Amino acid sequence: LLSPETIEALRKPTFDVWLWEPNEMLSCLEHMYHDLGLVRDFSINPVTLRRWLFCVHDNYRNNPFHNFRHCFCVAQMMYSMVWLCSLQEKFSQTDILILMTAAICHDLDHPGYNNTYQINARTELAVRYNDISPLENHHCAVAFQILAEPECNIFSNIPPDGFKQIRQGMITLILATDMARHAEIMDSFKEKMENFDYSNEEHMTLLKMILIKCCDISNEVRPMEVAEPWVDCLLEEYFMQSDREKSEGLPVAPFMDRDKVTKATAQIGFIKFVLIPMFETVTKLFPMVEEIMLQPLWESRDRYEELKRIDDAMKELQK
Amino acid sequence: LLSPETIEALRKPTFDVWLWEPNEMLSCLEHMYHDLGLVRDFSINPVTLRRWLFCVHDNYRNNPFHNFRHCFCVAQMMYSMVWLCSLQEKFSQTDILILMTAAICHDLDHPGYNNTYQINARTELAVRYNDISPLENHHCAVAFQILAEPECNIFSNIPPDGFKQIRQGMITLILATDMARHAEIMDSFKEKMENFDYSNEEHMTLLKMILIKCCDISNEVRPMEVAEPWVDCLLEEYFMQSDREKSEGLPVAPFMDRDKVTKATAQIGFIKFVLIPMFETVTKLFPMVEEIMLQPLWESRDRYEELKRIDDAMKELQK
Ligand SMILES: C[C@H](Cc1nc(=O)c2cnn(-c3ccccc3Cl)c2[nH]1)C(F)(F)F
Ligand SMILES: C[C@H](Cc1nc(=O)c2cnn(-c3ccccc3Cl)c2[nH]1)C(F)(F)F
Ligand SMILES: [Mg+2]
Ligand SMILES: [Mg+2]
Ligand SMILES: [Zn+2]
Ligand SMILES: [Zn+2]
Repeated sequence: LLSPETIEALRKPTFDVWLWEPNEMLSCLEHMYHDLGLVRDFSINPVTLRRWLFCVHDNYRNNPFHNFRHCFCVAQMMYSMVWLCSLQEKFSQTDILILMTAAICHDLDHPGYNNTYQINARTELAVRYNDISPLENHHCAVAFQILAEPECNIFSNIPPDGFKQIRQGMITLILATDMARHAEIMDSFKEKMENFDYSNEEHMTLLKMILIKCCDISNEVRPMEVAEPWVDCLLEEYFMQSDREKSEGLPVAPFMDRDKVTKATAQIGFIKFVLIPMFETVTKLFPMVEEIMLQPLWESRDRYEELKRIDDAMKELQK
Repeated sequence: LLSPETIEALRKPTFDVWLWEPNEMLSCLEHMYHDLGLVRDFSINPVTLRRWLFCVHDNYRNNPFHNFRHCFCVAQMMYSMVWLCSLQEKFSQTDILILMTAAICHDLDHPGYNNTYQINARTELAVRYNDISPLENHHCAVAFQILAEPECNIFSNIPPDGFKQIRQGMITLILATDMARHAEIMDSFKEKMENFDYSNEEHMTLLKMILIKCCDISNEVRPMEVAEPWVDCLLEEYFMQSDREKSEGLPVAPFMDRDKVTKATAQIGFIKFVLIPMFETVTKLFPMVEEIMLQPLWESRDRYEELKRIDDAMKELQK
């Protein structure tokens, strides 16, 4: 069960995603669907809802970073944004359903090695998706194979036309998570910002791509205590890759290279050239987002810069 | 064993594809690869190249239209164009290898039901490819599945950098055969066309995309009875899809409805609004195309228009 305290904190981006076990996370995800009025407006069989969440969980891999806790993390942040930015006043329920469901399924069956590995290693994935966002494509397919089994199909009671609309929206959002397209997408969105139109369908599609992108890389928005472990879990996975990459001939990226990257320098670059700019333009649309999320981001940047001095200082010694 | 008479008619769009058998065509294909000096300039092992073309032939299905012969026509037409338009003076042997390989592989393992059926019926392909060019994506995938085996890999003797550029090219061409992108591709082309530039890598990519598109739907460019049978084979496959759709209760395209489609009306629109316009544009770059390909297309159009009059009169005589 969840205490009214937990259920209360579940709305803030300060929620401690580490305090829980799969079962307790499944319950929170479940709470979110009810509380958002999704179970209600889509006639989601409450039993199916919980069975779906179990099948989703079952399909996430036990990786150091790209795992079910990450999934929950992204979904929970998305949930926070819905209340923080009062999204239910700008988005239809079908839009919210898409944001939430896409967030929960965006990394289904992730293997721990990104697209670059897949393509360079000429993997069965990279071959099947002709080197086009192979991971993202795969997550999305698994997401719909799951929804294909009537028992997990939380969309049973939605008419075919509504299903089509929801499916197309989820695919757009999940593929939009591939960071390779980060600049392209930010340009498109900033271009629409010059005069945003909440009634312009294309304007909203980009805003939704931006929102799920925000949640998927929002770790640094959370409290320093909650955020740090994630950076280490990602680098574990990244090293796991660059290890296998160098011992296979396949090239390696600087940010995944032991001899080149450091938690601090990395996060200073990520926070300044990715996270703060992105959340900056989003603030022009949502002012409350500046205090609640752009603040910890600045703080986080500042802190990793102070940690950079000490890191460099220790480096001098081991030389 | 091709005679010298054959090796000569094989460079023209008047070649009768309906004569030869799988065995013989496989020879013509093999010939084309040597004749174009792809073996030479790339170091293709003449034995591997012969196995590969067999690996390929096996992977095509026994469909009335989308079968190994269609494959043959597309590559044979592509071959005719390399000679007619002297493409070896404009394109590198790399691009020529891409164009020919792409043409041969473009419909690998086609099931006989188009993307609309896949999408509407929510097939594995549709689910797997997220409704995005599911058939074409699958073809290009089965293509590289074959080049994956060490025994069919006709690219084995190519540096890493080389294989990359080839693969990307092939993915681009095969994915460009999806008619759903016709208007989009024709536009990008007609644009670059306002000031073509055989130097501009993007100008050339669009030309290669337009070249394979021409070859994929170029049946009407051939002689009246080499062409006519093809229209029949396509409808046999189409009616095969609509019968199954009606049965399964899925929507039916008009041009696949026995009570609506007539060869006459069909080929009139297709020739006037799809074929002729595309070749006219290509003729701006290669004037010699007008006499060898536009000519038969204009005759095809007129013939079909005359054929529709007959059909109107004939039917009026019955009501
Ligand atoms: C090199 C990474 C930088 C980085 N910082 C994050 O906070 C963060 C959040 N998500 N991702 C991420 C994860 C997977 C793929 C792409 C990204 Cl972007 C991140 N990557 C790190 F130093 F290890 F942190
Ligand atoms: C309804 C079709 C129209 C048509 N005419 C062709 O000559 C032609 C050549 N290729 N394709 C074709 C085949 C498969 C998919 C798309 C196209 Cl475009 C054709 N489609 C037919 F009148 F029945 F023929
Ligand atoms: Mg991902
Ligand atoms: Mg095709
Ligand atoms: Zn993710
Ligand atoms: Zn074809």
